[PDB]
Amino acid sequence: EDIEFICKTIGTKPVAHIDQFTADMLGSAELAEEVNLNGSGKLLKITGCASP
Amino acid sequence: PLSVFGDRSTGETIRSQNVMAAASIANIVKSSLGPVGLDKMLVDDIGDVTITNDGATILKLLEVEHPAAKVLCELADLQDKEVGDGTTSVVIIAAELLKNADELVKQKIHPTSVISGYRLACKEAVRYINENLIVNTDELGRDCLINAAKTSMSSKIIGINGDFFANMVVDAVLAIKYTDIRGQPRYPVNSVNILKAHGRSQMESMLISGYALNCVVGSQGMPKRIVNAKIACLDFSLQKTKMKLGVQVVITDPEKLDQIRQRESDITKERIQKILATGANVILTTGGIDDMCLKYFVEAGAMAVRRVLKRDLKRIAKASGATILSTLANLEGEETFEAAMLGQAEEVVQERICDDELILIKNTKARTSASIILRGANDFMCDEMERSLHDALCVVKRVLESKSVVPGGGAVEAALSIYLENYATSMGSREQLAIAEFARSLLVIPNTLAVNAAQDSTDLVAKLRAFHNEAQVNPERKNLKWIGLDLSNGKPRDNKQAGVFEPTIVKVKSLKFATEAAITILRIDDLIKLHP
Amino acid sequence: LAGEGISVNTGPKGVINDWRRFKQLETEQREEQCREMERLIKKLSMFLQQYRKQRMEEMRQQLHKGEGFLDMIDKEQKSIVIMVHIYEDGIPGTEAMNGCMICLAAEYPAVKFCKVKSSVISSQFTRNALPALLIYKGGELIGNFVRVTDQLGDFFAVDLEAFLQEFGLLPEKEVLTSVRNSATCHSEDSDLEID
Ligand SMILES: Nc1ncnc2c1ncn2[C@@H]1O[C@H](COP(=O)(O)OP(=O)(O)O)[C@@H](O)[C@H]1O
Ligand SMILES: [Mg+2]
Repeated sequence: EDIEFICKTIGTKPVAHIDQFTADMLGSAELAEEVNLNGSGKLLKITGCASP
Repeated sequence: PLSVFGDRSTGETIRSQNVMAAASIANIVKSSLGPVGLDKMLVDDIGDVTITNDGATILKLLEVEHPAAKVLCELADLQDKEVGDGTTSVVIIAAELLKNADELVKQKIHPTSVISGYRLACKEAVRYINENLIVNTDELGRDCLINAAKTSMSSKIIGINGDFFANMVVDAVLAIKYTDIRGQPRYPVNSVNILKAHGRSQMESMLISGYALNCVVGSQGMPKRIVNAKIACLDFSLQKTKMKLGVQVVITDPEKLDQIRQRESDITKERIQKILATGANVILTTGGIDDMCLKYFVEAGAMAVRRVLKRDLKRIAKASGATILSTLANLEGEETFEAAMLGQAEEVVQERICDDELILIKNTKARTSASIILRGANDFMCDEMERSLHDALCVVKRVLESKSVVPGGGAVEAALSIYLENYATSMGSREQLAIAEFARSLLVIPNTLAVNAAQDSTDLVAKLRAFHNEAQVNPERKNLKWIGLDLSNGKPRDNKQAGVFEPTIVKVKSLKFATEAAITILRIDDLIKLHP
Repeated sequence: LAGEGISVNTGPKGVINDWRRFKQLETEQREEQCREMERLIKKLSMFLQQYRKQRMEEMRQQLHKGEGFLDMIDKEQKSIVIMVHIYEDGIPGTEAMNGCMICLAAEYPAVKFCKVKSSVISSQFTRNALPALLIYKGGELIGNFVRVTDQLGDFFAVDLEAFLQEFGLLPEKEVLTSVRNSATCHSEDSDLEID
């Protein structure tokens, strides 16, 4: 259910077969990191995207 | 007329009920605050016994029905998670805040004004703590860490044992120190494996200069001591090879059955030979090892341990420099194992601890790790020692991360109460009353500390307030900010001089969490309880 | 006495509160009776021979090293086996199988041996049908054993273990730690170096 949101945000295009997995279907991002919330959990954040 | 299938409470009734629930939760743990506090012994109605002083443990073990009380219980849990210390103090402060706020509301003060006053008082208290009541640890040194650990371990089963346990905790914390990017020294607690075993006295607790495993060798034929260990960490089981679901063996020529059956084990034999050909001495795997590979390792005179915990294996690999190998497959499509994947340690020994044995990995190279073996009189005392040790480790981590500490023994509470009582007169007309009640509510901690010691709480708190008022009024007597409570003799005492310290983050986070909990409970004026 | 066709009105709507007040208790009673009747009436109405390993199993076994009935089975995981025990004080034969279950629990921690009297939970079940080894797995009866004294006697833990294992109901059996190791489980911030 989150594929549409992820593709709209990052700019990636889903790949269903390795034949079509090319560079132009990737979404460039400035930073992708996992941050811990002071011991209350871990959050994966992707901040900064070309053509957001 | 509502025709709602349930019960409804509205007005002063529900507010009084919520305050009653919060006060009851506070009174449950109010007797276990400060060095003169005493532990509680819980029974789980199946014979299980838990003796503890930690507020979070007590509130988690108890089953609570009222939701406003569940709010305080999960508040204590949150304080334990985000700080690790001050778990009872935050609950007590939140309950006192709720009680005084309810008194204000019953005096026909609107709850919104009380909430605004509480927010202003919390913000100004945090600002005053940050600007007036902090001591840098740079000019103190290791003595500051030792004193913080000793203060944390007071009111615990390792209180008088503090002179030794503080050194142990400080060494354990400093052993696991590492610096990440931006050059920030981050201290990763919970990487110190805490192993408990009843037996000798608490003085006999050992701090391992390495890592301690709660597991033994898989076969009695293997040696129980290897000097120059070459640890090989694996994440796959070493058993007879079995084909997956998508592969099925069908035999039409009967001559191939013996070859098939032989290869089924020769695959694992070849894997073991490849692993051992690099000089590996200790082999650790998260999966199981059957008897065949155990005999392979026996003949080579090497360690082999099965069913190792994943976190223990990761810590061992990181400390010794080994690499976890979930599979044997390089980028060439082959199946090989090289010596670059081997970790090193100065000694690996299977030691005996009170009729039971455990594996000690001593002096790992390329990284220093630590573990603590706690010796006690029975299981309950070992559990309480473990909890208190975790509290002390968290306190030391907070002190080493943020280099600011605050005086203990309720000095901060008294200073905040005096400052906020003075400050309330400069803001509003009813938020003035809210801030005054916040200041009065902050006095519950020294009152409880004095009461638990069977001392004259009124006189002691009055003297403390007089000292702090003189400090705040006179600008040439600012050294009285450190005057706290000496519960051994029941007299005011300069706690900074006496070495009673707490991390500033403990006070700040406790105040913020208590303020939010009180605000959340205070917003309710009606309750609908639907029938299940 | 006419005008039976009424189709009534909001009158019953005005009494939905008491209707549901009584209906919740009635439904709870119906659930309790349904869980009771799943066994009652449904089951109440209807030299290798010397076991050379019995002695070794016995000597290794001694190496020790109303609403509740509904609530303890309604909750918790369905993947574990619960062997409910039925007994009444005074009638002989309960103590032997109670001790057998106590011994079995040592070697089978997965099983959830529990005991409950008949009084708290029928007359024909109380007079001469007290000993029942109710085995619950997945919320439904897998073992409905009654009159177990005939095939057991008046028997050690080995007999009960064999009787339960011959029907494939006992989970497969699986060291002594110092006391414990674990203290928590979360993002524990494992060791790193960074250079
Ligand atoms: N040696 C000491 N002298 C005076 N007060 C102390 C001393 N050690 C601790 N205290 C105070 O006792 C209070 C209770 O702390 P404690 O209840 O042990 O922490 P927690 O609330 O996490 O259980 C702390 O606020 C601390 O200021
Ligand atoms: Mg404490």
